[PDB]
Amino acid sequence: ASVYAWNRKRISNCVADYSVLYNSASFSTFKCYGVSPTKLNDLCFTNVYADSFVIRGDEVRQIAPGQTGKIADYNYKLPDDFTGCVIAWNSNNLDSKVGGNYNYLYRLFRKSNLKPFERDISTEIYQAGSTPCNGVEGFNCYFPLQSYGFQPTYGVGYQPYRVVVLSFELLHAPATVCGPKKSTNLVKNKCVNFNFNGLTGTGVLTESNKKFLPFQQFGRDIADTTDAVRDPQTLEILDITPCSFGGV
Amino acid sequence: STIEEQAKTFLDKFNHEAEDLFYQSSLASWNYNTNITEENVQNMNNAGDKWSAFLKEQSTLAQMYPLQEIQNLTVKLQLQALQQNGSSVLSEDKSKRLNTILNTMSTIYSTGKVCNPDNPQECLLLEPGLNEIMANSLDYNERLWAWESWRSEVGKQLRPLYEEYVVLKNEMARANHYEDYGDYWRGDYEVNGVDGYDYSRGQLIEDVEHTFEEIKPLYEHLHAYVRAKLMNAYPSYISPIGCLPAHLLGDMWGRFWTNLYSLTVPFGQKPNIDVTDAMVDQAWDAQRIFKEAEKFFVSVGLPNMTQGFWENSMLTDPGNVQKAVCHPTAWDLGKGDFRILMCTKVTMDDFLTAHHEMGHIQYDMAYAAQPFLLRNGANEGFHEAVGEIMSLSAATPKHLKSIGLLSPDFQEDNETEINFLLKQALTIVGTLPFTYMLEKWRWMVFKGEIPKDQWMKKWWEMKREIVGVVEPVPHDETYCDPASLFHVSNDYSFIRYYTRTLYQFQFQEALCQAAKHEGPLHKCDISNSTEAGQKLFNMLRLGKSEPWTLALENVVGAKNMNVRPLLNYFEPLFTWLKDQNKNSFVGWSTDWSPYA
Ligand SMILES: *[C@@H]1O[C@H](CO)[C@@H](O)[C@H](O)[C@H]1NC(C)=O
Ligand SMILES: *[C@@H]1O[C@H](CO)[C@@H](O)[C@H](O)[C@H]1NC(C)=O
Ligand SMILES: *[C@@H]1O[C@H](CO)[C@@H](O)[C@H](O)[C@H]1NC(C)=O
Ligand SMILES: *[C@@H]1O[C@H](CO)[C@@H](O)[C@H](O)[C@H]1NC(C)=O
Ligand SMILES: *[C@@H]1O[C@H](CO)[C@@H](O)[C@H](O)[C@H]1NC(C)=O
Repeated sequence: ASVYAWNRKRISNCVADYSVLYNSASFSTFKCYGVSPTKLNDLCFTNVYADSFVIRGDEVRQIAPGQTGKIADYNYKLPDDFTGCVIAWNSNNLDSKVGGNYNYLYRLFRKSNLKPFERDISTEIYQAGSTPCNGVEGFNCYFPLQSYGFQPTYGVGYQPYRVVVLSFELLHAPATVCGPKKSTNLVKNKCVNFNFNGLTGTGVLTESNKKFLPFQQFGRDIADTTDAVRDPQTLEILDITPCSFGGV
Repeated sequence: STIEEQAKTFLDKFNHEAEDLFYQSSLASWNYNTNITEENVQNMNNAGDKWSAFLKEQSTLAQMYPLQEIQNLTVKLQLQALQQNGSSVLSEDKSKRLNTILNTMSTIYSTGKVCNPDNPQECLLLEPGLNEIMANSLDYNERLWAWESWRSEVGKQLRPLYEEYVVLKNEMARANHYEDYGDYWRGDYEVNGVDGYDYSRGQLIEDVEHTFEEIKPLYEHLHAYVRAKLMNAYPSYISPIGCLPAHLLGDMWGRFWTNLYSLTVPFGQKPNIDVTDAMVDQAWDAQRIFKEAEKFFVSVGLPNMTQGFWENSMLTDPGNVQKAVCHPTAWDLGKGDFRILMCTKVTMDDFLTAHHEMGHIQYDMAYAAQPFLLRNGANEGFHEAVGEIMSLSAATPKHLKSIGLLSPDFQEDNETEINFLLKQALTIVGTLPFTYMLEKWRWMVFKGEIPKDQWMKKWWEMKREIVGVVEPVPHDETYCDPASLFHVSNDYSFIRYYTRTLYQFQFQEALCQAAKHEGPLHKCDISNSTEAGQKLFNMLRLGKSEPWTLALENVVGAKNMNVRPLLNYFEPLFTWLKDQNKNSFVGWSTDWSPYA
């Protein structure tokens, strides 16, 4: 999308791999302002909002908290308390046209600054004087949207950069977007420290003859100790025998 | 609600639309110049007419915002260049007549031939033709024949056209509130609205004369030495006391005396500084030339060139059918698009010209953050002197031993520096009297001090007074001899080459004072000193956003044009010429002694 009409995509109920995005070397700019990639792998968030637009290379620095400029005032305002990531890469091989790609617009004139994450696709004629516009173009009445040129022979700083901004947030709601869980291999018949779906402990994990019902995951004895469990990777039942400590 | 915010919105809109249309126009001009095709000529004409119509419409719209109520000086600088009506203040038929006169003078200048009277069988144009016979030939009669033939043909074909061009340009400048068209030409050096740093446009004709009265002894000694040496090749044609004939000056017009060096060399038995044999024995290429020049620029601390410069420039003749205009031109298309169009071969002259054009490109890069009206030189001399800084610095033996090109045991004795300073004198201080003479003559013609029936009489006397050159045969007003030059016949201001030749020695002196060079100025190298590059880049990045007096004072500490760095550059040469001219007639009186 163009930056005056930036696309916003709501992301929820899924597992997100930010490590492929960070490890991709094609991104010319990867700035995160309240998180880390390991933190992104270890923080669960309720909502992820993907804002996508095309700007120039010079306009990439304006996508930040506390910045000022034609994009940051009149097109896309980021709040000062932003917790998210800004990802930018050069798109000269796709967006640029040899005759000029005039299809990517941006808002040059507006009466007031934007509130954070506001969008305004209105084509209202900017009245810069006391003389009324009455819709028509005049000597002080300008059309607010202007076209980027985006030719492939432009220098860096005028070349088209696709920018995706991810906004993460925690609300008074159950959080569901959370990073890739790295499960290791399963080792049986040894006293190991097990961590099964957030249930941790120490024990010997052996094969079990207890046939669980499909909705049940863990097993408890009379004394409310976890002695049976289901492996989440392969649906098999394992007994947890305590490690064989004794008196000497 | 105020004039400031309306003017700023108008300037933002004009900057964006003008950058777009100027990039289209410059791309069309580039596509025409690197590849002559009639479709490319039509595209270039269409883009130029679109930019001209757009600039005329925004000049019409810019008159509604008055300059008297604007307090911001940058808005004043951006709006004075828009509110100038230019040639559109005239009627449509007069503007059409002036444009038709300009195009027909350009076409008749371009299409001149050197075909002999009573021998019309074959001839060439000026560039393969007249340049060789006037620059390289040692004969008197064929040089005189070619000179008289070309001046006669251009004089009869352009004397009405140039007279009407003078009348229409005078009416244009008097309609545009200037005194004359020379006063319009001096509006590039005008500074107003700044206290202390202001510079009247009538002060330029005082400063140029004030600097030429201290140039003139050195030029008198150089002219005396050239006149004494040129009698060896022309024994009976040149008098020992009188002035030089016009056609022997190593050029068509005597603008550059640089081809007279082989006739006037002081010490021919010394080895030369010509590195072309070692440059072709090391198997250099144009990419190697530009890479070593870019290494020279990054040694000074200026940023290196973009990948678009390397992937888009035309550094070699493209091929068989892709003809190109082989003149060296640096292109700033805007929006980060810098490129060089220059046909190259392995030559020290092409090496120095590559340094010159990359100096122009670096100066275009430095003010790229400025708005569109202010992306130009501080005056018309700055943009050509910034390349000549690189041309002076890249010719030094210290730089030619830094890149390993010159032999390391080449000894910089007295003679091998005197015969280099003489070549630099014939290139640089040889063009100052011709430039000042021609622009003084044009200012008196456009002012109206010279009537039409006294143009040539006043010109040759002025040539006798200033340049010290007599005519080969007496001419009258049937000819128009100065208009045969490229710049005057195509409406180009030509005093840009005078201030360039002074500013290049001021900046280099400042940048040799910054680089802590202990030795002489002609042996100074700008390289390897980042503190000189910061001093230069603090001025190159301003553009037209600041007065040229302040941008000059930021470098040299003086807010006016000055001539002392040029004099103390040539000080060993000046002492050698003063010790050489013990018995020769130094200087001249105006005379017809060599020929009546
Ligand atoms: C999970 O992946 C394992 C890997 O072997 C596969 O066998 C199994 O079918 C998948 N699904 C479930 C529900 O376990
Ligand atoms: C130069 O112009 C000719 C004329 O048609 C064309 O065939 C050729 O492709 C052009 N070359 C370039 C590099 O544009
Ligand atoms: C002109 O206005 C701009 C923006 O308002 C400001 O940054 C600049 O300093 C002003 N220039 C002068 C000379 O007041
Ligand atoms: C310009 O110099 C920088 C600094 O080392 C370098 O990273 C960059 O690759 C250079 N650009 C080119 C085109 O060589
Ligand atoms: C600049 O410094 C480099 C690094 O020491 C050196 O190789 C080069 O010769 C120097 N150039 C000059 C002109 O001193």
